[PDB]
Parts: sequence; C-alpha cells; structure tokens
Amino acid sequence: AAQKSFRIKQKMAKAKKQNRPLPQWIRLRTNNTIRYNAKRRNWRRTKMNI
Amino acid sequence: GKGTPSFGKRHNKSHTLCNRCGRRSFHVQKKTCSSCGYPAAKTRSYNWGAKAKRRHTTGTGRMRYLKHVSRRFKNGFQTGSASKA
Amino acid sequence: GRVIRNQRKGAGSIFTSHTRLRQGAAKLRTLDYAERHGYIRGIVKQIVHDSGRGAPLAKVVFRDPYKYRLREEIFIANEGVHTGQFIYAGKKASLNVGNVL
Amino acid sequence: AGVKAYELRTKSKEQLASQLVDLKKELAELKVQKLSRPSLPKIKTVRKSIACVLTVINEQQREAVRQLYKGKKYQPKDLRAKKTRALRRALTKFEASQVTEKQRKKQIAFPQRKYAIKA
Amino acid sequence: VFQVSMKANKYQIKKAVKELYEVDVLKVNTLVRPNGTKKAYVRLTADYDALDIANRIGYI
RNA sequence: AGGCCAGCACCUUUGCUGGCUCCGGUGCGCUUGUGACGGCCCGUGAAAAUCCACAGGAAGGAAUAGUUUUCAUGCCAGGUCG
RNA sequence: UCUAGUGCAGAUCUUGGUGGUAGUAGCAAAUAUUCAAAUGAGAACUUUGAAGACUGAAGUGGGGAAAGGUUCCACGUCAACAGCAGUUGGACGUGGGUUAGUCGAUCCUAAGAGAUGGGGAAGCUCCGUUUCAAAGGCCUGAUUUUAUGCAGGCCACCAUCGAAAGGGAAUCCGGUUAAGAUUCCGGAACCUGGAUAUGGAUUCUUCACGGUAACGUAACUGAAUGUGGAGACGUCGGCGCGAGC
RNA sequence: GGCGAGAGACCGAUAGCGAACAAGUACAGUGAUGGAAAGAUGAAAAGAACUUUGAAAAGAGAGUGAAAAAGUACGUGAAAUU
RNA sequence: UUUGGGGCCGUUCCUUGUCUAUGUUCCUUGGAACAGGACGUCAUAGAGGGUGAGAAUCCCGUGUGGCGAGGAGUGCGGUUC
RNA sequence: UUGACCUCAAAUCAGGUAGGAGUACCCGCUGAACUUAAGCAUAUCAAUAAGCGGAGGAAAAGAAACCAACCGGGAUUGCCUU
RNA sequence: AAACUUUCAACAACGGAUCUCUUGGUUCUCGCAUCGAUGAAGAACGCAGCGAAAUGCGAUACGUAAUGUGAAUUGCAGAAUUCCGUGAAUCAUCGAAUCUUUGAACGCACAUUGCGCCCCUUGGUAUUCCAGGGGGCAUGCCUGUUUGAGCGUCAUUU
Repeated sequence: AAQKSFRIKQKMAKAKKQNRPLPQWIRLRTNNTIRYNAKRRNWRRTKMNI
Repeated sequence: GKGTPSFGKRHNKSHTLCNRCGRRSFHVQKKTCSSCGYPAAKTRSYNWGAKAKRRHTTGTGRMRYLKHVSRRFKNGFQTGSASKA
Repeated sequence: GRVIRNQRKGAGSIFTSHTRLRQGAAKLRTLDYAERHGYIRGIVKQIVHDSGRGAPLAKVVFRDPYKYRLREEIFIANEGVHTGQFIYAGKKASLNVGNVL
Repeated sequence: AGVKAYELRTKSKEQLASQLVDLKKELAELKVQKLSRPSLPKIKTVRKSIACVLTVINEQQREAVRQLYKGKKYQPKDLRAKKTRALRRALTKFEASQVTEKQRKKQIAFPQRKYAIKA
Repeated sequence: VFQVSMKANKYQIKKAVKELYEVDVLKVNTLVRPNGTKKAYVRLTADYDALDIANRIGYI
C-alpha cells in the first residue's frame, strides 16, 4: 500500500527491474538456447506473494 | 457464503517475510517462521521433510567459503606466497 | 468424547476475568507496627464503584511513618462511611464504624 | 591501459592517495560522459585500477602491522593463521609429543629394535 | 538533481557537495526512486548558479 | 493573491493596461462542533508516556555595582523510512 | 549361443494428442443511442463537435485504510489479450515519475506476547515477568601531576515488544507539472533542541507591584522530596450558541 | 552424504535422479508443503540480396545450400483427425 | 650390560609442469574422404576423443621412459655438529 | 587497629572457549502404529520410523571382576561357521 | 446425375510417434578426510560499456592482488601498446586481500533499513548539544588479575 515498508519497496524495485524482455544480442550469441524470457511477471496475472 | 464472498473478505496477511529464509512464512502473532524456525537458534528441519532439506540445504547457495575449503585442503592449508621462478 | 466446558474453563483464555476497570485489589493496610501496638489515622477521600463488584470501595489515604509519603490504600466501604472521614486502624483504636480493630 | 601493481608498490602512501582521488574524480567525469554517450569501457579500466590501488595500500598497512607484532604472541585475528577451526583448536606437535618421563625411559631402554630373519 | 547511495543522508550529501563542487547549499530533499536508488534535489543559495556549475561539470 | 469583467496589442516568447471585488435579512432548515442540564444502569463507561502547577526551603547571590533569560528581540540545526 | 525392465484392444489405466457433437448451445441483467467531420489501408465501438439519455449528493462524484505493485504520465504501436471489432486500452515496446522539522511511522502504553534470575524437563524447550536475585544511574562538584577519580548527596521503578483508527510538540494560502505536492516555488507562521548578546525587568528593604476580593500583569530567584491537575474518556434525549451549506 | 578418480551385458528425453535445457525453476497454496513441461536446422547462417502484388503480415519469383521433400511454426516426420 | 639431540644431501608421500614415433602419397564417388582400392610407416603407442561421413598413421592424447618445481615428513639411507 | 584466610560476587578486566550447519555411516536417549497372527488384547512389525542430544574420518569397543571345564585358551572389532 | 456419407491411394495439413543421436542420470568399485565466533550453511539486496536469468561476485562488486602459461575475448562496440613482453585472456592455478545488509548472530530491538552508551578525532565560537569519520559494548563457562562483601572466621592491637 501507500504506507509501506522499505523491504516491500526494495523487492518491488527489484521486480520492476526484472520485468522486461530479453536482449536481442543475447539472442544472437553463440551456442545460445534462449529464445525468450520465462521469468516474466505481470501484475494482472501473477502476484509476488510478499 | 462460506466460499466466494468470504474469499472477498480475505485481505489480511497472517504471514510475512522472514529475515533468515526469505520465504513469507513469518507468522506475526506468534513471531515464528514456519520454515526455518526463526527466531530460534536452530534451523527447522525434519527427516520426513526430505524434499524440504534438499531444498534448503548446503549447495543451493553460493558456498562463499566452502568450495575454497576443499581447494585449500588440496594445497594443504598453506600460508605465504609464490617466489617468481 | 470431547473435553467439556467446565474443563476448558480452567485453561481459561476467554474465561479469565475482565480486569480492566477494577480500581485495584481491595486489601487492608499492612500489619506493620503501628497497628499492632497503637493506632493510626487515615482519611476516606473518595468512595467509588468497582466493576464486577456490587460493594463499593473507599480510597482511603494514610501517612507513611518511615518517610514523607502518602501510601494510599483501598478499603471496601461499610454502610455509613462517607468522604472526608477519619479511619482509625490499630490496636488501641476506638470502636466506631470504619475502624480496623 | 591502466595501472601496475609493481610501480605502485614502489610508490609511497601519500602518492597512492593522490593517485586514488585523481582516479575517482576521473571516474565521475566518465559517468557523466557515459550518460551523454552510448558506451564507455574506459570506466571499467578505471574501476580495476582503483581496486588494485586500494589492495596495495591494504597490503602495505598489514605488512607494517605484521613486522610490528613480529616475534611476539597475541597477534590479531586477521594476521593469524586462518587454517580451520578444528586445526586451531587442535593440539600442537609439542603438546602431542609430550610424554611421561616414565614412557621416555621405557622407550629409550626398550625401543623397537630393527631386526631381520634369515640366520 | 543527483543519484545517490541508499546509505547516505542529507548531512553527508550537503558536505559532499560543498567539497566536490565548491558551493554552498540551502536545503536538500531526498527520495527513493522505485528502481531502488536514491535521488536528491539540492537547492543552493541565490549566489551560485546551478546552470553554471552543471555546464562546468560537463552535463546539461 | 484569487475571482468577474472591459479595452489595445500579435507568426510569435505573447502579453500590456484598466475597473469591480459592496451592504445586508431570515430560519424548530441540513450537517457538524460545542456548552449547560436531564435520563439509564446489580452496566457508572482504559492505561502510560509527556507536560504543568503547588507545598517546601538546600543554595546562591547587590552597590560604583550586581542578579535574572518561564518577558521581547537576535543565532544555528532539525535526521531515517513512506 | 547368452541375457532381460522382452510382444497389449481393453485396466471409469497413465501422459500427450485428436475428433463427431458443431459453425451448434450460445455471446439477452444493470432504461440508449444517433448525425457529421478527422485520422487510418480499414471505423457500429478510437478522437472531436452537435443532439438525446442516465447515475441524481445513502451518486456511475470527489478523497483514503487493508490489499495490489508502477496499473500512474507520455511517445510509438496492434502478432497475442480486451469470449464481436479495434486506428483504442489497466495490453505490447521504450522511457519518465512519488521531494516534508510541522502528514504518519518512529515515542507511549492497552488487551497481551516474551528474555533475564531461578525452577522443571531425557531433551527439542516449558513456567513465570517482580518473581526465594548482592539485579542501578541522577546530580553538585573536587582537583587544578589530570582527566575524571575521589568528597559527598539522591533515589530503588527494577528488560523489551505491542495501535500508520487509541494518547501524542509544531503549517497555512496562492501558484506550479505529462504525471508529485498540507513536501516543491513565492509569501506569511509555529514548535523542539542547543547556543548566546543586547534591551527590558528587579535589587542598597537583597529575590516585583496593584487589587477589600474574586483576581490582574511583558517579566518579577527557588534544589532534594512530596501533593495535585491536565493527558483521561460512556450512551441517549431535547434546548441554546457557533461554523459551513 | 562430502571431495576427487575409474568403470558397466544399466536408461536412453512419457525411459533414467523430480531436474540431459535459465529445475527444486516457472507455477499453486495463508502456511507447512506441493512441484511441472521443455533436447536435435544445417558441415558452415551461407538465416533468404534484388524485383513484383499487398496497408502490412505474407505470397509469387530470384538466390544460398548437397538438400528448403532442411526456412528458427526448422533432423526424419507415423496414426487418430483433415 | 645398554643409552641422547640437532644440521645437510638423498630417499618416501602429496601436489604438479614439460619433453618423449608413424602418410595426410595416387585413383574412383561425394558438398566434404575419416569411405572403397593401391602403395607404405610406427607400434612397450590399434585406449578414447576431435576434425565437413567408419581416421593407429591430420590434431589432442595413449604407451614408454626421462627432465624438473613446490609442499608434508622422521618412515629410513647415507653424511655432519 | 592493621593484615591474612574461607566463601560468595562484580568489572566492555587479561586471554580463550561452547553454541549453529551438514548428518550416508557412528554413540546414546525416546518411542509408535499400519501390519502378521487369516478375528484380537500377549506377542510380531520393532528394542524399527518419526522426534531429541553428541562426535570422527572412521566412531564405538578394547588388554578380562572373559571364555571355559579342555592335554585348557588369552584385549577389541570384523568375515566364514556354529 | 450431382452434392453429401463412407472406403483406398497421391500431394498438402494438424500432431509429434518411430529411427538415429547424447556435455545427463543411475549402479558398482577405489582413494582422501576438509564447515563455523578468525563469524559458517543459508537468506536479502545489489555489481557488467550494452543482461532479465543462470553461473560468478560484494561499494576494491561476472571481479583485485599474487603465480604460471603465453596474445586472445567475441553477439556488437571498443581497446590497442598489451605483442622478441614484469604481458592479452569470461584462461588455468591460487598461498595476500575486499568481503554490502543479515544469519548460530553477539549493544537493545525488528512486520521499524528503529533507538541508544563509551573511546579517539574533525567541523559547527562547545566535557554537556548536533552532525560526520574511525573504533567498540551479547551471554554461559574456564584459568588468572584487580576491586570487593559477609561476627563465616583467625590473629594482633591499645
């Protein structure tokens, strides 16, 4: 909520920095087996449980 | 209305995060984690919770010191430094 | 079969007494030296209602003989006692109502 | 490019502090140049040079303190031997080679003679 | 407007600015950017000019 | 300041200039706060921090100079997290 | 020749996949939409304008707590989602954004939880929270080898946690942004803590005067200790008064 | 179990450790706990220049390649079903 | 009748570096020859892996011995006080 | 009076030490039931699982308050066997 | 007769079996004994010129130093003096260091990035107030030191 705690805000910031796609140069590298991100997280679908 | 509307009434966290395990198991009104046993000294484990041990045991982390322990035993726990042959 | 009400009543999480508004425990003055060799005067300052208790209480006030101090006590009021009333406690005290002979 | 630990070791303490502050100012300049620019690795060279400088300084101080506490017991708990808890809590070869004079006599008088068996 | 360690406070920021930039600073308002960082709005006296010292630093 | 209006200006940053901004009345009205009373109780309706005052009289001090900073004024700072 | 995890139609078998049903049931609560223009490849639904209607202040309004986490705002943008559509979107992509001495937390304690001392328990741990305990720190200084001892003196509660709705030190107007503001800008105030100088006041009757009195004042010594008040308080009724409407 | 080495009449991606892959992962649940799926282009990206239709996606040509009957919906490519 | 302690060089153990032979000759097919064929070499090395398809002989290695480096160390062989 | 002793205490006194983890094996405590008995209560499952305490590279044990009854043997553990 | 239904085949589809592979698993054997208050196992948050994760790492942050090899890393960009050399490198090895906040977690606490005490030092005209920096304060127990307490108790005083 608005009146929140710093731990919550810390985890939220980390989540926000996670919530974005792959880099395409990583898609370009050698021996690469990654096509997409699968740790992707959207507030509508799944909650953090914190 | 034991189901749906009561789930609507459901909004106050019984559990929150713990500072020893980080799992959201810290019962606030008891002041205990349901997974690590905080604020107890020991770590909570059971030999019926074999999977739990396997999940929370040694090697699932960085082992910031313990890998180097075996390297150092190999080299015999040596002090000092090299000599520039 | 279950454990029944009269047996749950002894652990008493909910059966404990509701002890908020109670002004204190209504005990007599302690039996030190003045009471057991002479007498001592205090004053009923205020009668009040104790919660859970049908008998009122009387905030009496004494003096400490050992220090400049005003140890206040709580007495259960008898019929006739009133405010501003001198209470004599002790052995050679006089036999009137409110005294602690 | 960058810096070199051996010539730093030749240099002195205050020289190293001046080198350090110079590098730090340069790194701040580089970070503003970085927000202006797309890419900059010179900042990484700077990072590792600062790290080596601080390392050298630490080693100089620790060596000073070692040769200060030299040849006496009760040196501190970061200049002592790290080996392991159990080995530190273990006996010494002295304390383990200690014997009763009784067993010393029995040894000296009757030790395991080296014999052989053909004739 | 600066980006700042989470371990820092306004006294530290004020002194650090006075040192690094040879200015005097009126007041300091800080917040935590939800990317996890700290941000500082730092107001000087009317003597100095923030534009001057910023295009001195080399950003603008 | 803000609000209501009028006028004159311009690719334009755009404004610029003027006036008015007043005096009242009522009420079982609505909401709310409050004051003094009344009624109810085998129900009489938290605590602590904190603050103040008073009793008391340890002590400390004036004269070519002292005493006071609960009067006024003046100076500095006021963190952490949201 | 040897050796087996050796041959499936079934086990309401397991896993995965696929069908007919079937372009079917159905997409029907919440009074209701229409005309034109613009954009765009494309408009029943996007945007604007015009009209008609609704919620009708116990509202489909405006702000918040819990919770949620960046959905907020903008630019681009429609492969998937928005059970039709889609040029739009709480979607996709890239960024930006939350400024406090005065608002809260922090402090206080409530119900209560919970160490210590001690006692039980094979033991994890249990009881208990002032207890059968040697349970501490507060002030003036005194010296001027000198920092802080010694001189004294004082007191004995005797952890800690526990409320973002209880108690509680103190901030208001106007303006401002794409999105923030009792926080930022301008202006005008207050409080706490700590320093300190002048003025003022008072005094040779050494620590103020006036008032019958209620009591008044710009101030106008006062330690230890102790007493008292505020904090500190239900509910309903009608009456009065005030503010806003 | 830990660390390091070697081997097999073992399993060969619905098998074998739950995990041959960013697996104790995503994900669910208040929580204890639960707990997946998912390997293969080609020797080499040479991953399709250029033209044309289309709003575009894509198509048809072209071309690479030994092979596009290898086009990241990629080895082969069964059946059900179409 | 019999005795102790230190040094050194070796040796032992551990860790570990490096050196240690032999065809890429001809023909056919194929995108590529590691395939087929002919001719040869080494072998105390034909174990395994790799490289454009079954590679002893192209590469790393294997086998054989060698030459070192740093540690443990009294297990003992010689020497020295 | 001054100085010892005994016992009990305090110091952010000098130095150290234990705590927790992992736990395959090891030493101990504690302690079931499903089950089998064609039922079931003793019994069996089992002096087991779970729980708790404590170690090492092995642990534990161990130089006989032993076995034996022989023409006597001779710490301990373990394998074959009994 | 078409259409439709069904059947068979060819080609195309859905789908992912079969075949062939394999940095994995499993089982057997051999060998060694090495966590932690000198702060572990684990957790949280954070660090790259351009990364979300994995792996690595800790404000010296995909790493520093030291040693050895001996000129690469690679998706892009950049860098070159770093190439007949105290020297490339996501190299190997690793004996010196750093080691955020936590955690047996140890100043008191904790759903608070909360609240203190001491020492040294700096600034603010300051032993006291404020802030900054550096260093510190857990408990139980052992041995020892110092200061003690108690008619528990001894002697010796005049």
